[PDB]
Amino acid sequence: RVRTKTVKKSAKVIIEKYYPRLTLDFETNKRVCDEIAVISSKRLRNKIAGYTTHLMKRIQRGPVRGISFK
Amino acid sequence: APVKFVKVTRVLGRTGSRGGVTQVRVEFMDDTTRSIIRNVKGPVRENDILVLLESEREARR
Amino acid sequence: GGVTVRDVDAHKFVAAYAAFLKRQGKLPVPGWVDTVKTGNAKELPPQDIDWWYIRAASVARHVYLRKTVGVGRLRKVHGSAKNRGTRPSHHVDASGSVDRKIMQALEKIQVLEKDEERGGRRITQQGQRDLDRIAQTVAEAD
Amino acid sequence: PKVHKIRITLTSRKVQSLEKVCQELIERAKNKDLRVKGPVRMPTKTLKITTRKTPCGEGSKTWDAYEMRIHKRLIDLTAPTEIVKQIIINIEAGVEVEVTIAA
Amino acid sequence: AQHSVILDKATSDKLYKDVQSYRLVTVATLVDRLKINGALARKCLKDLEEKGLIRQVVGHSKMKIYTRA
Amino acid sequence: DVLPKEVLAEVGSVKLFNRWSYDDIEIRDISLTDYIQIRAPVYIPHSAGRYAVKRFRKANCPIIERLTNSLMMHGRNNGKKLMAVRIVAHAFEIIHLMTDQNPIQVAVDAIVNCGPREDSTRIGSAGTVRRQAVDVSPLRRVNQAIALLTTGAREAAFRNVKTIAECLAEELINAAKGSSNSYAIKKKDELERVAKSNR
Amino acid sequence: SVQAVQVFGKKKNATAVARCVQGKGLIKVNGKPLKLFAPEILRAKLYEPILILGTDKFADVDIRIRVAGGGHTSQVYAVRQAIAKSIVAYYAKYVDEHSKNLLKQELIQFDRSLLVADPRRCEPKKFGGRGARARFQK
RNA sequence: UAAUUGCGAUAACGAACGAGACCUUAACCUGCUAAAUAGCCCGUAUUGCCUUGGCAGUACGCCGGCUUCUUAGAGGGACUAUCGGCUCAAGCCGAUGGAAGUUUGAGGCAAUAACAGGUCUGUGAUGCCCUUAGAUGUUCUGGGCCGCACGCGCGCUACACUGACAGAGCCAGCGAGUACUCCCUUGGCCGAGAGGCCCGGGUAAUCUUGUUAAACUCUGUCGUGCUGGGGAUAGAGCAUUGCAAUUAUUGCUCUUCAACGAGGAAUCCCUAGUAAGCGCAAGUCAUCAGCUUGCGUUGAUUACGUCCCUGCCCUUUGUACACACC
Ligand SMILES: [Mg+2]
Ligand SMILES: [Mg+2]
Ligand SMILES: [Mg+2]
Ligand SMILES: [Mg+2]
Ligand SMILES: [Mg+2]
Ligand SMILES: [Mg+2]
Ligand SMILES: [Mg+2]
Ligand SMILES: [Mg+2]
Ligand SMILES: [Mg+2]
Ligand SMILES: [Mg+2]
Ligand SMILES: [Mg+2]
Ligand SMILES: [Mg+2]
Ligand SMILES: [Mg+2]
Repeated sequence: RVRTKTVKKSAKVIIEKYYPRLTLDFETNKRVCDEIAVISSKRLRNKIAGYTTHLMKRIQRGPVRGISFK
Repeated sequence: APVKFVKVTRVLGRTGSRGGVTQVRVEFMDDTTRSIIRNVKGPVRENDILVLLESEREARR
Repeated sequence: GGVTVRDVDAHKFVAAYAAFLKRQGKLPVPGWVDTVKTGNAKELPPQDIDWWYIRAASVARHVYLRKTVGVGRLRKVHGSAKNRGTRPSHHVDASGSVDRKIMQALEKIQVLEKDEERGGRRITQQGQRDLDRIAQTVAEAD
Repeated sequence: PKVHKIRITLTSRKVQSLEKVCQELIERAKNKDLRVKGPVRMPTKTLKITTRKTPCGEGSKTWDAYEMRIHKRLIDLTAPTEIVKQIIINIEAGVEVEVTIAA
Repeated sequence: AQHSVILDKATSDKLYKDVQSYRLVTVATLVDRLKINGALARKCLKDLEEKGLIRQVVGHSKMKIYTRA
Repeated sequence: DVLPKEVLAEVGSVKLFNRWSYDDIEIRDISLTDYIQIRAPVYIPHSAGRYAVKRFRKANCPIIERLTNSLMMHGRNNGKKLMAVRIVAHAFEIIHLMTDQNPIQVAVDAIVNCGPREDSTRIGSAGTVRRQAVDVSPLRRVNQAIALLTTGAREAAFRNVKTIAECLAEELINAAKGSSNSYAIKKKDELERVAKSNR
Repeated sequence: SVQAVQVFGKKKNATAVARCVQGKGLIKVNGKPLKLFAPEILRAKLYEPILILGTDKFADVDIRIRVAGGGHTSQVYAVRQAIAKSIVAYYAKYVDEHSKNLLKQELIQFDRSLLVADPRRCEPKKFGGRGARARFQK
């Protein structure tokens, strides 16, 4: 169960472009992603939402290299 | 024969030419100080209890 | 309370109905007994001597539960596997004459009648109430 | 003007094209104040053919399974005879239609 | 190996003085020590059943077992 | 009313088998518990379980189920579990009349006694065997005990006037004590003897 | 009006639809009572939802069940599932669920499969089930 | 990590195929849109039994009500989410919840470079060579491809009591079907049996069809004897298909009653509704399945690993090999 570059690369750009609009909740982040992105698969959308909510959990305690937002 | 009872505390890899044998660290469950190394043929979990016919053989490595 | 066919065990009910027809003692027999195979798949005649009478009791029992039945349907209901030798077995149906005449003779006993409106044979007004009466012979026999 | 209780049957291989035909057809009759009965869902009939891949018989033995699916979605209505002619016009490719007065 | 299909006085007496001590009586037991055929064993099984000397534990189309009274 | 009068006798008391209760279990040894499961009673053994998905999931399963499944083998008896349940029930009645103890009382002691405690492992020696006489885990001990008991009954009843109903029954009472004339005991002592030599 | 609820249980290919109607404590399947519809040894697997719960909790309930499809032992597993689902669904709608939650917790603690189905079907393959044909010289 | 899948280190930076994504299918929805070619409740008429007020069936309703079960559309649903323990990170192990937690299960498609792989007997795809009116063209009669001291491979039926035989009980799923001539076939009568005759339904969720299949379950007979286990071999008779049945096309009745007691050296397949057991449908088809492609019923033992054998992928290293350890 390892996420490929398409999932990881797309998660990086979403966080920095729209940081405050989406939060630690997985359910809310699911509805944030499909409005501000063009995804052709429901399963692909689910995986993207799963990774981005994981990234902010560790963001809450100290910043992480490779991530920059305003 | 003075048969002894031992209990498993840790599992240490799988040995043997074909992986059939497994190596475990046992506990004598009557004198808690002593501890040795043995080999077992079947599936083993932690806190399992084994019966030893002789308690002086030990095992390689 | 009242009981019916569904309220009694099938094995003892058909055996009980075989006993009643002994006392009534009126069922036509066309001389086929002791010679027929009762089916192409088989090799030996039935062991029990009064097999013509036990079969009729069971045949009338399921028609009580089914809306329309003919000789063709009963031919394959009583069929079974056949030992073709060293080849794999299959399914073949029972004899036609045995099942046809066991219910043709059952017509004149006033148990079930024809259904020319759509086909097959159905149970009659007084025919069904007769098999209901023998149910109490078994239920309170307990 | 005598009602005849018509019934219309449809057949096609596509699934999306057929569905929107019924969606507009039911609306074409509903706005005209006609009592319409629902679009029943007949079973899909799938038929398949299996054949060996190789044309000579050499090598390993491998087969493939072709497929084909058909849907019906038949519809019926209560209306006079002449009015129904103008209600089934302007149909697209793929869907086949059969008319039955069912008098 | 072969057993006896007929029951004589030499075998009849064996039943009524020994079955009072058996814990189980089955088709196999009669063929084992009484040296009698299985068909006779079943025949011997049912006739003594109504005589009131053994009681049925379980009845089945495959095996039957009886014990003391 | 809705239930037969037979089952009304047991409904008042604690739940149990057709005839026998799982109370008063043996106090004889250790290291064999946690792998024979009797804490959850079952009316009939038959059950469509999920015991073949993980490693030790089948350890939590009634022993009668374990015994019943192993009874049907050798081609003809595949999937015929209904026949197996009948054999076990009838065999349990046979042992009850020859011994006042519970039929499960006999069955449990039969398993715990016919399990080998040492075995020789195959380590290559370029055509020779360096049998090291390794120990045996508790899970394998109960698994191999079941196989020995069932294959003995299957061997005896083959081409014999006896039926498997009591051939299985007579082994369990034999295996309850050190009878040494049973198939399981003959093989168990033989396996332990060869292991001692290769020490 | 009359109090009734419909539940169903499934197996591989055995569907058992049931309707529980406020009655007097009568249970019959396919018309016949519980005395008949099962193999003799398999009749035990029908009574468990009663003994674990008690006959006193079936005081005024009537159940009629129709089942078709599948096999002999598959069908008996479906009907025993409908009995458990019927009693818990009727209790939720018409009486306090303090029984229902106590009914549900106790029923699944003995066996979880009584209320939930097991998903199992077959796999098609081009060699048989899962094994291939014999090889000549490997 | 299932993966050149990622975390990262970096004389490299940025990209293109393959993997993944994706498509079909199997599991969930008492929520939406619905349905007499799919059902239920209800209401009439009507039957039996207790009689109660009941219980079990029948026939009808076409705007009486409804969609749990059946059916196919639009969408929802799993992401490893939450919790605990390792780690800087990517990730891994266990538990709870849940229809579902191996990539959820099983498939389809599938890169660069190659082989003197197979096919001229699939093709009115094709070069060259050959014969072309005593034809290698085409067509009609007859025969052969099946001929049997012997060796080898893919299968079928068995060596029985966990069985055979006799009566009764009684449960599936995927599919197929009528022409310029009858294709699946209900019902009725005759017939030991296989079959025969007369009305009739269905171009098909409408009729055959609930395809009430087999194993299996209950009650009996036989009793360890190659015997009622086993059905090879062979005689006679009665039938169907076709223009034609001998070297028997196949089917039915009576009689004949072989070898074969769990199989040597060797050797193949397989991890959950899976192995094995058993049957059904389709393909070829006037008739003939012991074969193949699919479907359901019953339903386990054992591992959750290692590189010892037979092989595969990456790196360091040696070479007198390059047709490359044959
Ligand atoms: Mg076979
Ligand atoms: Mg296949
Ligand atoms: Mg299979
Ligand atoms: Mg095969
Ligand atoms: Mg996949
Ligand atoms: Mg040839
Ligand atoms: Mg006509
Ligand atoms: Mg119909
Ligand atoms: Mg013979
Ligand atoms: Mg065919
Ligand atoms: Mg062929
Ligand atoms: Mg060198
Ligand atoms: Mg070099």
